[PDB]
Amino acid sequence: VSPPPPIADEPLTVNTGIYLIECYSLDDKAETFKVNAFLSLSWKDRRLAFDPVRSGVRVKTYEPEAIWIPEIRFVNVENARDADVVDISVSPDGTVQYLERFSARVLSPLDFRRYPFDSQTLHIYLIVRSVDTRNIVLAVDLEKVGKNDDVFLTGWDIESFTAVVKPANFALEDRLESKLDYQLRISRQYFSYIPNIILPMLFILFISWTAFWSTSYEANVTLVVSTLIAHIAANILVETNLPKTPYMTYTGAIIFMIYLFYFVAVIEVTVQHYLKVESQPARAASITRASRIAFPVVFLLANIILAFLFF
Amino acid sequence: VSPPPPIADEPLTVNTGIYLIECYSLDDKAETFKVNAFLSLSWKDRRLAFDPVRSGVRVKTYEPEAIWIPEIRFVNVENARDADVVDISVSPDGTVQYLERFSARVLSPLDFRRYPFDSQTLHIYLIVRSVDTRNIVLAVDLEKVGKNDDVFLTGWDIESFTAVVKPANFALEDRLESKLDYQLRISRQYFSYIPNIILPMLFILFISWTAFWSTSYEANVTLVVSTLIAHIAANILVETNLPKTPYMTYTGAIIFMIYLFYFVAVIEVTVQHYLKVESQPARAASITRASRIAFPVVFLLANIILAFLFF
Amino acid sequence: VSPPPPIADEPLTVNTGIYLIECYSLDDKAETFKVNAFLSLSWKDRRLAFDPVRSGVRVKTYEPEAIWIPEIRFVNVENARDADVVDISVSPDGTVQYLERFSARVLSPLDFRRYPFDSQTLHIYLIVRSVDTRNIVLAVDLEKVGKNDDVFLTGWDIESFTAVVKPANFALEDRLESKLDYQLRISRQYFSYIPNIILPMLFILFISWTAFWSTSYEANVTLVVSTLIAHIAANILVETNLPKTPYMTYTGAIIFMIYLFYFVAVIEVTVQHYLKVESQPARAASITRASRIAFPVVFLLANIILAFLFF
Amino acid sequence: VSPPPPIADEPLTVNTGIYLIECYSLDDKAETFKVNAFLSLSWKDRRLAFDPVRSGVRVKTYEPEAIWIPEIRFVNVENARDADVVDISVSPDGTVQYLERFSARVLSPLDFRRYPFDSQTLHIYLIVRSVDTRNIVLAVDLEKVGKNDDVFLTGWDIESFTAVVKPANFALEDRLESKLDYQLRISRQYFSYIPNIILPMLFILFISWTAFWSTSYEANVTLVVSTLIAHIAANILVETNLPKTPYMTYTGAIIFMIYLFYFVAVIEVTVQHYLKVESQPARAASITRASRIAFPVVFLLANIILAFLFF
Amino acid sequence: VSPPPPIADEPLTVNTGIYLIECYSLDDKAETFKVNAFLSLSWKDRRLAFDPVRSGVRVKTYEPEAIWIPEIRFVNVENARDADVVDISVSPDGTVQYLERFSARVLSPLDFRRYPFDSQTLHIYLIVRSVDTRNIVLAVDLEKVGKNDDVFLTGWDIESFTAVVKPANFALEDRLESKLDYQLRISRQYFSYIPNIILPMLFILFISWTAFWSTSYEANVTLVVSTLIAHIAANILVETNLPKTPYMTYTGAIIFMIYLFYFVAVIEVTVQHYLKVESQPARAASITRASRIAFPVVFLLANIILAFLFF
Ligand SMILES: [Cl-]
Ligand SMILES: [Cl-]
Ligand SMILES: [Cl-]
Ligand SMILES: [Cl-]
Ligand SMILES: [Cl-]
Ligand code: NA
Ligand code: NA
Ligand code: NA
Ligand code: NA
Ligand code: NA
Ligand code: NA
Repeated sequence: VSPPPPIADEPLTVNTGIYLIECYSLDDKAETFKVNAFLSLSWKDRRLAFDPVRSGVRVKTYEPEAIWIPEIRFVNVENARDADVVDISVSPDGTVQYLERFSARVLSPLDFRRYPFDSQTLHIYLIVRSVDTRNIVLAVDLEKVGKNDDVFLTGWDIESFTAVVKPANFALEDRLESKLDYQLRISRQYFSYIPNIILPMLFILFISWTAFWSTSYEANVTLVVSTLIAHIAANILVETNLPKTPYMTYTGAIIFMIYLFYFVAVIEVTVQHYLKVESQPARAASITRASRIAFPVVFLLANIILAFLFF
Repeated sequence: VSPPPPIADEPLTVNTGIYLIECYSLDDKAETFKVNAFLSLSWKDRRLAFDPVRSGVRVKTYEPEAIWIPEIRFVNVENARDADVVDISVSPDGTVQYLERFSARVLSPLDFRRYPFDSQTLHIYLIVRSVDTRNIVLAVDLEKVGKNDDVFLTGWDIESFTAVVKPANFALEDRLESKLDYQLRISRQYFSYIPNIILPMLFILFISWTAFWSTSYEANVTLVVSTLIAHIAANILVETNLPKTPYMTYTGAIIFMIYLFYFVAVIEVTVQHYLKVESQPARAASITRASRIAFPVVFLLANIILAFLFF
Repeated sequence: VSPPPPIADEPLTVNTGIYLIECYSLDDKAETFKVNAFLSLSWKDRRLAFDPVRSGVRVKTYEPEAIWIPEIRFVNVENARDADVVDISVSPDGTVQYLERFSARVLSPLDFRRYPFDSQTLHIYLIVRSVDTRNIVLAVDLEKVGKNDDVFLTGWDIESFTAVVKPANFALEDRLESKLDYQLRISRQYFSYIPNIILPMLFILFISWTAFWSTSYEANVTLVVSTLIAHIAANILVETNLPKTPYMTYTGAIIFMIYLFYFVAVIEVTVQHYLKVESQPARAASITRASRIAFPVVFLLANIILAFLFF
Repeated sequence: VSPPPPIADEPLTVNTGIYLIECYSLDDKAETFKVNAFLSLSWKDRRLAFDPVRSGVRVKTYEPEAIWIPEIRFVNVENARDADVVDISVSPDGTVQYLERFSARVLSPLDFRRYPFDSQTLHIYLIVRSVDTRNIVLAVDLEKVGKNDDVFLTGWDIESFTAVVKPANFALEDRLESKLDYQLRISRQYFSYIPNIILPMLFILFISWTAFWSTSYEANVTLVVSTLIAHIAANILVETNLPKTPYMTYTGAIIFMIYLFYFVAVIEVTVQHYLKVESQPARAASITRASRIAFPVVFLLANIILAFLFF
Repeated sequence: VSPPPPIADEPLTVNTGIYLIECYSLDDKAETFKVNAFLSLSWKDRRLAFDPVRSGVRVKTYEPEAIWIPEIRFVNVENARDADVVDISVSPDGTVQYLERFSARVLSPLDFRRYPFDSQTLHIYLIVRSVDTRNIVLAVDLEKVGKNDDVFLTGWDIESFTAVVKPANFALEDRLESKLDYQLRISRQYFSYIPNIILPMLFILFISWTAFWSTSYEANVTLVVSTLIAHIAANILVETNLPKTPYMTYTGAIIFMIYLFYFVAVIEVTVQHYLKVESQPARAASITRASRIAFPVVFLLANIILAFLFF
């Protein structure tokens, strides 16, 4: 229970694979997701080599404690993975085949710039630290990388699960570490956002614009202030499903812009009333008639500009 | 502590059974449920054969570490099950009878299309992977599949708990896997939705239609905008109890449609005021009188169409 | 470490007791409660008998691993109990006295029909499964059933903690099972519901009835619609503290009924305005004056009927 | 291992001490708090005595499994404490000095009568049960009772951490039990309640009283009903931070009383409008002018009475 | 497995290092954060010294149970850290190099005075208690203190991770204790607060000031009372993201001040209506015209004063 000795001076290659069984709990605010998968490991340990003829077997099954196993860890996990060894098999030439089933909570940053029309690349970083005896390097066995067809992540479409085959080798506390990047590509199912948030938010805004066909200040004040309050409710609802970002987001940009439209509508309603009281309704009529065209036109142009800047 | 040897070349059959003791925490948003049950396992291990005359006893009792036990796992769990072995009984021929009590979280997708008048089939998948010495296959002992009479899932009716007797045998990462599908059929108790959400939502909508018997624009604006805000509160309440779906739901369809009715009622109230101010009340009167019939009639027809498309 | 052998063919009687130390976290929505208690067990093991005059020792203290202990479990628990053995004492005749302190999360259905004036019977079901060597039956030692005087369940009065002395003996998966029912009787402290929910809800309803002393349609619309919105807020608040039931609760019935009163008040306010506009105020005056008496009278009678149907 | 034998017939005295390292998560609704502390224990075990000269050591260190250690438990904990033994030192006469660091979630009832100007005495109850061989009694070593200077409980001032030196000795399940009461005295930091809840609540109430300087019924209805809704929001906010109590609380009393003031203000606004419509404004003017003085005066007197009854 | 003996009388120096791998869950209300890191320890044990010439090995690898390891703990953790030993290496002179990967929930108070433009110094306190055989003192190996480049704390900028090299040596329960202070300096990303909370809050306040260009009391009452309610919603939203502090926060001060502006605006709207009704509109006009300048000017000056007092 020391590492396999090198024949010359070569690093020990540990072949890896991850096969996804379950994907769940993608938490946008926490920027975490839970995973249940198979982790497969393979390496050459000559001390375990045997003759098939003499032994009368083509495979040898060991218990984890009986042999040397590389200390493989995940970089971006909350706590160490919950793992259960499934099988350890040794071929006559000492080729070890290790299989474990694990569950882990993974930290992986999300880009919310295009929310809710966003795509993400979730990462699972595999790592191994070298020992004083020898250097350990990781490799990808593409034959053992995959996912169950039933793997579903509520509210998302799973595109692919692949591995960057070339490890990132680097020094950490005067020892070599070898890191692999497993990538889960997902795209958000934006469907439900349209009848639940986007269209209700547009309906209340268009309702505030009916004030441009009314001379009644008291009815106008009621129309614009009431719909503004409903917009505040939606702003609060949206920001509870999202983390605080150093950058602007598409939904955040639209929500912010709609406040400007409420603010300018209040100015218009105030200006209209003021002129009416001052016995200059001809003026007030010109501003109100212009507003009927200006507000939807500027709203459409501003949305085209925003969609262009974000997509 | 290697698998039982084959007399010829056949696979080792592991007979299974699940007996439900408790069902709790059906989380609609998470699409999970918690289960507390008996897991029974049975297989022949002739290496454990004994003479009752020599050993004195008619049945031998073993500790899990003393004998070979098949590595049975659940596919769709969050974490590995919490299990406590209740008994391991070995009969003279070598037939093992294994009993454990376990608790587990189960991932099982839910179809919300007909919510809150929906039924679900929850799944518990049992799996075993084959070893090199021999192939292991799962079977259902129907005599050991069941549920306690007191098993209750708050807000649901439990219909049945059965197993698909034919396992799904397939290759996974160059070894055989034998999978069993245990199905828990449940139907939602829709009762409470009627006095708590459906009737309050209808009352506020009918209250907005009183604007069709009023010429007072300022009272009308108050009626339609205030009831709209109450509808937004209900929309938010409903969407918090449900996950985001790539498809429309019945409740979601009705909630969305009721916005259209509020939006068209605002148009009517605006059109009515505009004509009144323009000294054309005869027109306004014709539109308002038509609206008194059109709004409830189109609401009833649209609901018949929706109920038909969903049920 | 096999069960004690029978002198004739009799079942092994395991005397039980539960002494409550702490009661906490009664979750109405989850229908669970947490418990911290002593579990006492007593049975005869003749293999462990000793001479009192020869040994000098009146009692012998064993470690759990040194002797046979019955596998006692709880039926209605989320997960297996967290237990710590306190003492194991053997008397000369071989009578074993076992004591453990445990904590567990218990599933126990609640009847919300009379909420918040409801009483509940929480259950803790003890169970033992018979072995092939012999049948194990449970009994209650009333001397070892009780609760600490300081045991408090926030928002509830603890009435009694008793056990149904006769076990439920039945066959489960071809073996005998012996089940005991420990009952914790509690009654809800309804006090706080009166100044926090009931009286505020009545105040807003009575405020809507001031519309029956007003001819101002615009003020009336404001009175009835605003108070209705406040009632919706209370409806939502109440239903968050309760699970969804396939029956009406007492509070649910009152909350539902108050909607009818708001709906009929809107009809009255509409009818009054319509007649006034139609130059028939004498009529409107008769309906409004009748409403001043009818609304409080029908509200009182409907509440007497509801209280009678529920209590 | 067995308890230390008595020289005569005396009970074994176990000297105790608790040194607080961290205090966190005081949950008002749950009436729990989390603690991280040192637990020190000391007792004489003659069997472990040694001569310093022939040993060459003035102190002897032991592993917990090597010697007898009293089974000390906490009464008012959710689950058994998470403990790690730090040191076990034996002096020549066999005086054992035990030290462990533990973490526990403690149940301790809170008196909310004077909230948010309340003080609490949190308890940590230490207990030991007697064995058949001998009686075990607890004592306090005041030299080993204390707290780290950095111990902070968010939202509270920590006054003292002391122990009631005389244990409560009593019989439980036919064995004697020795209980110690460790008391943590804390006082609530009421500061934030003034600008966040108290003053905003007073501002909206005073805003409703502007209706006593207005003859406009429509504006008055808007003033009193809108501010009432804001008061309902604060009532809901406050009751979410508190458990349901069988007794009234100070904040609860004020919140309830403010509803009466809203209810009576609506009566006044109604009475004023009714008289105005009946062509008796002289009367209405007398009631409104009286209300301008009566409402603030009765509000001040009622608050003096409440503060007196509660403090 | 006793501590290394001193050559003279010197304390044992344990060199420490923490290398951050993950930072997550900075909870403002709980004043906690979770950390995943490497903990490195180094000390001399002469009993483990060997000859490198005759051994042919430069380093010897040990299992934690095979050698003496100092009991290092964290002061400000909720529960004991979850640790996994990575490596133990011994140099020929007997210098031990210990490496573990751990995860822990850390308690560290936060200063909210300047929120959301605040910076924090999070602490991780390392501690060791001296043994009876010898005094243990901690030191910092700056070569083994650091953080992964990918370390991200959502909503924060990570400035530095350093250690105070001089330990705090002190007596605690009649033994020496050696404490090290590891400091993680972070600054809040205030960006999102501007379009989500600050600007919406300013827009509603400016909307209330349009009442200074209106003579309509009923419209004015609607403007000031409706926006006040929206301000209450924001006050509640902000105080849910923050703990209760015995001091004013910057945001808390602004939120409180904005209430005064609403309260004085209601006084103005009331005074204006009263004078008009009293047939003194010339006066009312002078107060309203002054208010148009006074309200924005006093708001700007008060904000300059507040920003100055807090920054
Ligand atoms: Cl890991
Ligand atoms: Cl499993
Ligand atoms: Cl159990
Ligand atoms: Cl304990
Ligand atoms: Cl620690
Ligand atoms: Na190994
Ligand atoms: Na086995
Ligand atoms: Na045993
Ligand atoms: Na011991
Ligand atoms: Na050690
Ligand atoms: Na109004």
